[PDB]
Amino acid sequence: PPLSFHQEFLCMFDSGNDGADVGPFGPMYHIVGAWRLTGGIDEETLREALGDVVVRHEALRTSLVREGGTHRPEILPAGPAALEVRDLGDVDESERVRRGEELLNEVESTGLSVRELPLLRAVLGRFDQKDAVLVLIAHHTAADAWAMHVIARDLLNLYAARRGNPVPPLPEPAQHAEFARWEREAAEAPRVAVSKEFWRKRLQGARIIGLETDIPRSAGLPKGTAWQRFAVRGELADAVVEFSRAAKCSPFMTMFAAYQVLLHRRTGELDITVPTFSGGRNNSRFEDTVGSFINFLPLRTDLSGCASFREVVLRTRTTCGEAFTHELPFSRLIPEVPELMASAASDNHQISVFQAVHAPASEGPEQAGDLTYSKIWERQLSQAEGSDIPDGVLWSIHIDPSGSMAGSLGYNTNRFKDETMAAFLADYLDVLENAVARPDAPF
Ligand SMILES: [Cl-]
Ligand code: NA
Ligand code: NA
Repeated sequence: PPLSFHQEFLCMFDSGNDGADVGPFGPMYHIVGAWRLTGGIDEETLREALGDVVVRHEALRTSLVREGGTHRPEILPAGPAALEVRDLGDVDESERVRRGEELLNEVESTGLSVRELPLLRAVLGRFDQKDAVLVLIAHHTAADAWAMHVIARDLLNLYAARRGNPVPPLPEPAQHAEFARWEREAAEAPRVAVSKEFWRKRLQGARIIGLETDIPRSAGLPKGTAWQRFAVRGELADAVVEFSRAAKCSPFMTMFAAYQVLLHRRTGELDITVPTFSGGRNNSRFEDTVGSFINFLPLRTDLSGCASFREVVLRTRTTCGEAFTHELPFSRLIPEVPELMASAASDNHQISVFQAVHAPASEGPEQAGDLTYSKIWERQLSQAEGSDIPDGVLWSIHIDPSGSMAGSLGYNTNRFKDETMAAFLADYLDVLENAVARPDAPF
């Protein structure tokens, strides 16, 4: 079982054995999610189901241990099924959403090693016999956002079946090891050489844009990542969706375009390269597969001579189109363009990423047997010390089918002050509002 291309990418951010258990192979590099559960719960059966879902998915039993400078995967037997339960209190609805968010944040501030099991934990916060919040946490080498959606679906299905309630069969999943194999076969395909030649040309002289940090790398402050949560207001959300529809661009392309406009205004640059993370799940064989598939994907757009926001969005659409056509695993692309990140490691800058969360489509509450479950996307509570960002700034946007959007802005507290990032976020929301309100005005 070799490291995936994604895991190779993470190695590029690994601080090494250095006295500090931090970064992507440390215990804070995890992903958390929360679901509101309506219906009665048998806790013992839910715990058994959690055991079931770890047996089901090898990625959730694949530890990563330091060996000879790198990390060796080893697929282990599932550990003991475990579930923590808390009595959050029989309180009124607004207090429930609030206590749910607090539980989510508290779990995110706890650690979860990759070096031994478990790689998935669960905390169930119950309000009363028929309302609860289920929080899952998984190491982010083992699961991405799409994987967390799969874990929750599988878990509640396996639970329902144990309870003897009607649910459809789960498909047999492909294991992540199978994907690790497949992606290396794909890397030898003839289109690869064609795509490499595309990227060498496209990214000639390109440098990912850096954000100036408040605190230099050399100050050596302890690693931490904070998160500021935001939501795109109904009015603004509706304007973004309508603009995008009419422009024949996705809402993500619009929000990415607005980010480019913001960086142009912040840095003066017109030649703008900003990475996103693609979903990395083009191959539908792996749609029921738990693992971390996402892929660092550089998007270079030339904003020079743009007459309007609309033209920025259209150029973005072009850039996105050719990026996905020629997409390559970043660990294989970067040696072809080896100076692309020269502002990642600089003493006074970090790179930022702007991503859409990739997760299967859902509109409304879902049901498994006698349980209804609804992903909690709207977060408002910021986090002083949460899921780790190895080295940079991350914008993470969830775009709801309903029209609504929930976002997070994460940054390393050893490099940025909260106020700087607060202003950055507020500047972005203002740019976005003005852009879709007057998209054909001079930019
Ligand atoms: Cl993710
Ligand atoms: Na662990
Ligand atoms: Na029943």
